[PDB]
Amino acid sequence: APSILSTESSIIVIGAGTWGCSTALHLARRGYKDVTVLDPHPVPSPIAAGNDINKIMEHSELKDGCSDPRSAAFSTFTRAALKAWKTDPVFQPYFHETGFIISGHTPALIDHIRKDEVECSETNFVKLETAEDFRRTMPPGVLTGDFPGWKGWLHKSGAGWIHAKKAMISAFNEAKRLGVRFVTGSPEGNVVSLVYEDGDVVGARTADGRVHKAHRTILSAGAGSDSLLDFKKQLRPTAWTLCHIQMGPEEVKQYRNLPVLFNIAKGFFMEPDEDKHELKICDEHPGYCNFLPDPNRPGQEKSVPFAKHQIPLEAEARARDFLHDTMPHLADRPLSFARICWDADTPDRAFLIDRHPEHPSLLVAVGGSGNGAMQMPTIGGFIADALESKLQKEVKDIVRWRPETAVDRDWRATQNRFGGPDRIMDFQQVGEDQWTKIGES
Ligand SMILES: Cc1cc2nc3c(=O)[nH]c(=O)nc-3n(C[C@H](O)[C@H](O)[C@H](O)COP(=O)(O)OP(=O)(O)OC[C@H]3O[C@@H](n4cnc5c(N)ncnc54)[C@H](O)[C@@H]3O)c2cc1C
Repeated sequence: APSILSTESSIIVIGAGTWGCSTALHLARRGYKDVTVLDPHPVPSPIAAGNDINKIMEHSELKDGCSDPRSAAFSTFTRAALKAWKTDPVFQPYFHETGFIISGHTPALIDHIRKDEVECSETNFVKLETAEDFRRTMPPGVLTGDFPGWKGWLHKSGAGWIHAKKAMISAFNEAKRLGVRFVTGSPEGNVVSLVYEDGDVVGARTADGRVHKAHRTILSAGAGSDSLLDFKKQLRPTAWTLCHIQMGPEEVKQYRNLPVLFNIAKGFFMEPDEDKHELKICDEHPGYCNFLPDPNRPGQEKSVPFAKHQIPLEAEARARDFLHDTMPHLADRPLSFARICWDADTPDRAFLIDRHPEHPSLLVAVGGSGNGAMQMPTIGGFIADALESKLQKEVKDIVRWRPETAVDRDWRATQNRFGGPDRIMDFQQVGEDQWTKIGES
């Protein structure tokens, strides 16, 4: 039914974010001559979850008795990703293999980590038992806290952090040098609808009323994808929170080459960025939704993203609680920046990358599920493979279109996340005066 795919086939990519820029770059490398990317914002988009001074990268090989099909698929994604972060000239300068510490501060959290993470991994970890053990993982003056009740595990190699924002820009620049066209801005790149003819997708319509036609359309608009196609509940747009503290010009010099410090029920931080010397803290929790009436499902809810360069005050407080335990000397410092950041969870938090069974010219590439940024170097390769009907067997069935897994989906499932109230939160229940007020009077 669909037109025969060739390198001369016109291709539209909706969304110039983490996955879209990667897909554009891979398509261009494969020789596709007519690729156009649409985005309501210029790269890097302010609403792209990948637009972040840092994200965590981690790869684990699993012991045999822990390798179900879904986790084997994920290891396949991250194995490929890790290799590319270390080699692809477009991405290599932005990966910092500083290691990764996973930890918890109650017996139940520690046991969950030991049983379900550490003992399933082929990684050899260093066990951190005491506050002193924690502090010694970083240079003097960095970690100063008492880590009360904390125990953890340090993974030295195959993990660290990536400069997601610069790597995205790097992928964008290279896609462009290789001939990809980017229509980025509003209304010209703001897609409001897919375009249908004969029951197939033939392109995209933007908010200026222009119709963009293509032989293939790739939907990779992150959380925003959920309003451009009926995903049959397969996506839950969900938001996490970050804030930055601005480090001083002398103090920042100790904060170099730091392993990621992650408490699965409190949060994490990464080292200050090279440009602004800002230290980022994410407070860990199951996520905020923004539950509004589903326009197509009477009596049902649907989480709808919105952009804000503030975070709820309760999130800031969780971030400072994390700081009190680890770096109390910073716990009262003013925030220089904060924002909410949107991704979308599938029901099993595996990716969703597949051609649409009812519209063969449409490829969806969505469902980052909290783990999509570290995939940036290689995800466009899997996505391109899917477009070319050769997505490899280790992953293709795990990431397929699977609406049957989302029937009567419970939006308030915590989906293996912890922290804060240990429940899914709702922005509709956050008071208008209950946000940070960075940059205001
Ligand atoms: C706080 C937070 C921390 C995270 N930490 C990590 C981590 O440490 N490691 C990790 O691997 N992952 C992490 N993630 C997840 C990761 O950021 C996402 O999975 C990944 O960036 C998603 O990539 P994406 O391309 O699907 O979406 P995005 O990067 O959000 O890009 C989507 C793009 O689509 C565009 N768009 C939107 N709407 C429309 C429209 N109508 N038309 C056209 N275009 C459009 C947007 O402007 C945007 O540029 C984190 C996520 C959050 C929220």
